[PDB]
Amino acid sequence: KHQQAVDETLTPWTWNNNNFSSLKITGENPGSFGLVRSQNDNLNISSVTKNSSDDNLKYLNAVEKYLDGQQNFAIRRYDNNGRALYDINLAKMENPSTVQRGLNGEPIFDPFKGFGLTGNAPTDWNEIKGKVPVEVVQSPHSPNLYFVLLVPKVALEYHNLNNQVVKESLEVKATQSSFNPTQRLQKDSPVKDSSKQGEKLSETTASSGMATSTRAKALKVEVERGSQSDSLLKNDFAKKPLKHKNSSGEVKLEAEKEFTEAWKPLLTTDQIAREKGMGATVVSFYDAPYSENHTAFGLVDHIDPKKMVENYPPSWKTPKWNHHGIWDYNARNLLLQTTGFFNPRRHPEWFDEGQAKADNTSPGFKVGDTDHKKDGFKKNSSSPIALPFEAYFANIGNMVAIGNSVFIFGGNGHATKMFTTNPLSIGVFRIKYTDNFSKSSVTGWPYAVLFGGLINPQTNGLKDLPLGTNRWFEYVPRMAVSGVKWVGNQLVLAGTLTMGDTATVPRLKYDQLEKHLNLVAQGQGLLREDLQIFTPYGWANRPDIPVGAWLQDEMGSKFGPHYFLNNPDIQDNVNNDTVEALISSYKNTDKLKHVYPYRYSGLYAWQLFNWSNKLTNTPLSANFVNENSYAPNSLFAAILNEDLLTGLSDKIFYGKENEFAENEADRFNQLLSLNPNPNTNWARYLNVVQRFTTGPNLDSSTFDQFLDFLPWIGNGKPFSNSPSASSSTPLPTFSNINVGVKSMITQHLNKENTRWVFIPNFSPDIWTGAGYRVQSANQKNGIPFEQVKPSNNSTPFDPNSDDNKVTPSGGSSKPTTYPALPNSISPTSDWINALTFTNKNNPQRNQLLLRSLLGTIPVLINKSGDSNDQFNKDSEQKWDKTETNEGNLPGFGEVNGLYNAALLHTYGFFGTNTNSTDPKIGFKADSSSSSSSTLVGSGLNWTSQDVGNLVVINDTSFGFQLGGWFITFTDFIRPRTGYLGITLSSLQDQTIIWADQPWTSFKGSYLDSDGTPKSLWDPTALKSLPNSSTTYDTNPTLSPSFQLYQPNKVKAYQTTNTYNKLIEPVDATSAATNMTSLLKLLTTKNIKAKLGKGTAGGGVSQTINTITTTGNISEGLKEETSIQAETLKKFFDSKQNNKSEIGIGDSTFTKMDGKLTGVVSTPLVNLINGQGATSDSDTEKISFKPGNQIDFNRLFTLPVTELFDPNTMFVYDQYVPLLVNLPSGFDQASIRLKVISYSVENQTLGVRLEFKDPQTQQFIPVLNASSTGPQTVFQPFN
Repeated sequence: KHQQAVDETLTPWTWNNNNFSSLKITGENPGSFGLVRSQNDNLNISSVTKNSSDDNLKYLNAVEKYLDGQQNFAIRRYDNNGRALYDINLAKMENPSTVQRGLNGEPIFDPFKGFGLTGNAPTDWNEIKGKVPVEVVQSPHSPNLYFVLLVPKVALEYHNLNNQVVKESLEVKATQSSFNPTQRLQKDSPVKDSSKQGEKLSETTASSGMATSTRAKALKVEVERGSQSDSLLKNDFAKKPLKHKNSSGEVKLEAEKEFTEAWKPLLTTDQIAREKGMGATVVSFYDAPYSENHTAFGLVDHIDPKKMVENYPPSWKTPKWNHHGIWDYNARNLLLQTTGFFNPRRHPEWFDEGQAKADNTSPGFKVGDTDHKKDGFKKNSSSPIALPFEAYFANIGNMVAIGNSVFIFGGNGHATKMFTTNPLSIGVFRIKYTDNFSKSSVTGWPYAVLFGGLINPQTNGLKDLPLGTNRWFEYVPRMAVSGVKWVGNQLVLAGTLTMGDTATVPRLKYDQLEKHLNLVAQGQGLLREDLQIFTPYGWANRPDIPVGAWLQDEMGSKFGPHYFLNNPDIQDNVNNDTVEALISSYKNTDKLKHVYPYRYSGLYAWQLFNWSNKLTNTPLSANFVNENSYAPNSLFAAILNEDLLTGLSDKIFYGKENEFAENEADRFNQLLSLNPNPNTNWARYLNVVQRFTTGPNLDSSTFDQFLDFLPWIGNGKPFSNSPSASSSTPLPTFSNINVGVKSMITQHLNKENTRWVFIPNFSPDIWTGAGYRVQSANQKNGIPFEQVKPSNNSTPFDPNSDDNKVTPSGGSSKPTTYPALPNSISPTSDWINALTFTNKNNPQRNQLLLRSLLGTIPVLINKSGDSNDQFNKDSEQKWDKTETNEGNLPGFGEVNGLYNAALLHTYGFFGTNTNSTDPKIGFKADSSSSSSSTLVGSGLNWTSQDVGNLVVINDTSFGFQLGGWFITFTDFIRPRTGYLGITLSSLQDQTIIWADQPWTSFKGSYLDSDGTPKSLWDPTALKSLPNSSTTYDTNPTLSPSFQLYQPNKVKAYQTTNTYNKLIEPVDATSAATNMTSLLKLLTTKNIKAKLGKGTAGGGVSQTINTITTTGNISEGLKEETSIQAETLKKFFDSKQNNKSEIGIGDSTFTKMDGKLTGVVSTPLVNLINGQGATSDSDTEKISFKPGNQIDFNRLFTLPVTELFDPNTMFVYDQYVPLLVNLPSGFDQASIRLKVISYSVENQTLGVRLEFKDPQTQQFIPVLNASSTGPQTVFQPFN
């Protein structure tokens, strides 16, 4: 009854969620603990029915019971050669036993007899026997100790569960009517309420003072507590003089009406908590392979989701709200935007009742009361952040043993990921084992608290990324964990991270909602696009202006100094006289704040800089955290603090400082930074991140030059388009260098970044890029104010009007406006000395890098490909006329920070790049008619969750498979200066690159014996899309990369002075009707078709050959002749034929026969599945001397202790040839005999034969030493 004899029907496999296939067992008894599975099919989970009656849980238990009788799993133990020894299958173990311990808790063990067994099965055996082992980790200090990760059989078959139980968040109704993306979207802008105009903010009365002006006085925001239990004496922030459009029923966000067939998680956090079998379990076990009783159980601990949820910030109990409170609530609410910092509507995966609470109602604070001064008071909530099935299992995987603790960092979330869901690891789980691992304690800490100490100096690449938080942890980082590994002596956590929300940071002017549909949908939670969409016309000058100040200038005529359509040209100067009169004239107090009449405004960069959760030099510094990203939008690797992780307490105690104010009066005088009270401990968790990386070690404009240098996986063509002829030759997508015209440097705008003390040995002259604004071809050194916003009733803004002028004490009334403004306001604008005019930003640059490697950056489409809607490049695209409409720069609706036409060219949408016959797909900036456009995908289906397992390459480098690219971090551990610090190896198998679910061909990455990292690919294992409904329908098809891009509609572009002013849109709610042709291409398959792809390998992909000098871009970083960004563009261009020299290249491939399921890795070998494990040729001549052949007299008569060095525990060099048979003329020094056990009394000498491996000069066990193993006992004729 060899209960755990190797079952040949089982074969290795890799779990999708973590990419574990085998654990490399180190130490005295090396080998591997590899996952192993039954490969029976014809399972129909369809057989298990749901009789409406009882619930999801009732259905699940039934599925697990079904699968219990169908599927089979174990973890088999392999010897150092790769040969299987024993299986250990929990379901088929009849008599499982816990290990016997001492009084100290130390297990009872003899190296030969094995473990002492209690004969009692481990705790909760009946629930846990049926669970599937998905990960094995070995204790570093304690020997024979290992840890198994168990998940329900259901967690595996998650995607195959009933369509009505496991569904997508995007409702697709069975209608063959017509496709309108905006149909689900709330697009009707708010209107003036009339009911109460007493809710409109008041001007200040009065106040010698030198400067004065006729400009409309500041608006006072007064807040006074008074003596009332439920009411405030004054509460101006609550004042809402606007209201939702009334279509005989309000145009507002209602979860009841909108989510009729609402997305809900498989199980609530409490269900997973209660139902022992439905959760992940970690079982501590013992293992000595060459011993008799070789397997024994230890400690069985269930990973309670409630243990993580307990340690969430108190901010998270009320996530439909934020520290800004009621002013921001009404403002977002009215603007048909999601409220809070983590709204169910945006991320329902984390809410127990999913989409059911997907609105702004009941935020935990009184809102919309009949009397506004009763608003903003703490009321009852029913919408906290939790950890449902979906998000929970996404956080199950990647476990590491550090000292007396075991940590679970989570997986890539693929186990529960749907096309419209983003389940991710919210934090770390830790089982703290005590008393020789006889006692345990389970706890969970969210990443948000562990990452609180994040500051710019920790990174060496892009700076000011939205990863900052505050006392109320409003930034909620989540991960698609690659792994946690030791890179040398440093603990690295890698994968992809969810940055702060950057694309919804700007806020619209209450009327501009229907013109800016794409942007509205991003705030609405409908368009799950994390990238910044460039639709700036409609933006309000500031996102922080309260509703009371929105109707000071309704007609617009006054250019409302308070609230107006964001335009950096009509912004005020920083001259003392301007500031003195418009700002310092009004002074804020204890009970008063002012809506200043100083004209503030700026583009993307500026809006983000002031209202995003940017990183600074101080932690918990973000006064503004807009929201959190939908999908992981950043590459991320971080050196963690082992001592903190192991040291930190289980329960984290927050203080009143982590809680939102109980009323708008307390809230009014909130200090952003508060000192933790001595009874709390929350503060101690903030600095677990010592350092971090986010990609290559480049910043701002310099970074863009690299973005171009890298190619697109689908094409093999770079974003640069630099290889060539003609003067109408394609321009780069990300760079500004040699694009447009070279403008001249002067006019530093704010923060007194003056200098001028040290002038460089060159002219710094900045290129405008594409979509620039020039006075004349001759005059390209600034733009006179005369190319001004002439907005209301075509009556231009007059800069010298009484209100737009200030006069100091003495006279001569001068205007507040600027005389000249920068030569670009396009998405590709990069003005170093004009933040307010810059659109290009690091938060976008970061996303763009991840997204260019995933190759999923969207393109704006005007003309489809169809016979009557074409784009003839030769005629409609003039690369030299970027200044005009012939440059086809949208200037509205495109991805911010890039030139759409160059991206389209790169993608081969128009041109020979992808299709040999020009697909003629593009954007025509038309001077004859109103333009109707929509963003579309590239045609690739890679997601930012397509994160493979972590591979340590050496004591200073590591990497992982991110989509089709294998990224390696060379300059993270010991960062070499002048080196870029990234190596990218692209996949070659096109059938995978373009595939519908491409990451389903991925079967893990592994570092090979040769030294290079390799990745398993199996295109036969590519999962096809859900089902060919009808013939194959007639509407949109949800794919992993599928997005719900809304139509943008702009007026006809000008023939001359096109991008002098911002591009003006018009209503587009209706516009979908004619885009039938284009709207068709919102579905991946259709673009794949037009590009000549989709319809018609299998092996291992090795990375590019890198050397110590590889990555040395120092020559390109020199600021000798040109500014850093220019010198790098020149350098990259010179190195275009040898991209390999930098670290960019095509990963070489080796063909393999049959389906690849995983690898079995022992310190000696990596065998794909169980490829030919052979006996070691080096040791084949070494063997123990048979019992009879022993001398007996020589020092075996006298005590055993005399045969080995007590300090070292090795048999003295002299007796070694007495016990082992060696080939004639063998080096005695290349073999050793460790004493495993001895009995002076019983005259027994237990040994293990070790041999110095010729490759690594370490001793390996001579597995062929005995019939049993490298172990044997020597005893006199007994």
